[PDB]
Amino acid sequence: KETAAAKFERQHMDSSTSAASSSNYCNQMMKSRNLTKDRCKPVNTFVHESLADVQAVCSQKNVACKNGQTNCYQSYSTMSITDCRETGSSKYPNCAYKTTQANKHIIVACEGNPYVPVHFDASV
Ligand SMILES: Nc1ncnc2c1ncn2[C@@H]1O[C@H](COP(=O)(O)O)[C@@H](O)[C@H]1OP(=O)(O)O
Repeated sequence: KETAAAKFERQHMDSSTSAASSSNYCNQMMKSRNLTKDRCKPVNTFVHESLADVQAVCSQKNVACKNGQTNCYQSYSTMSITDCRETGSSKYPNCAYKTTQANKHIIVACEGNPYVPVHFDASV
């Protein structure tokens, strides 16, 4: 019975590397976090900041979500992240990804009580 909050941590939190993602980081992470079990999740971002810092974004700059909902929040500070994008030759169940490190502001959707991140919307 994985909560939405728990799912966000599994899909998007990676506080352990401080940001040193190898060219194979996404290939390994997308697999270890069970994001290529049913299919190849096209794109996914991992955040290498502390959990408290990412949770704090829910009290930061309120912005519109891409889907039009109003519960998205942009971090005031830039954060260490890694973007994973499926390559053009990626073939299930052998999903392949391009790993790209960056330092950008994250935009997350928040829900619940406590009010915590439940979806990763974008980086800017
Ligand atoms: N039930 C939902 N309500 C709102 N946003 C969603 C929901 N499920 C997924 N998302 C988010 O919508 C976008 C597209 O998702 P998908 O690829 O699964 O269709 C992603 O940012 C995803 O965030 P996340 O993957 O963090 O949940």
